[PDB]
Amino acid sequence: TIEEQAKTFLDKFNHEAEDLFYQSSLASWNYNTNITEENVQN
Repeated sequence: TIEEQAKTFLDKFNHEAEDLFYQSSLASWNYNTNITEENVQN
C-alpha cells in the first residue's frame, strides 16, 4: 500500500526533476562557455 504510493511519488518527482536539472546544467555550461556577469546571475 505505502510502497505503491511511494512509487507513484517517485515517478512524479522523476519527471519534474529532470527538466529543472537540465536547465541548471545548461546555465552552468553557458556560464563556463562565456564568462560574463549576466551568466553568473542566470
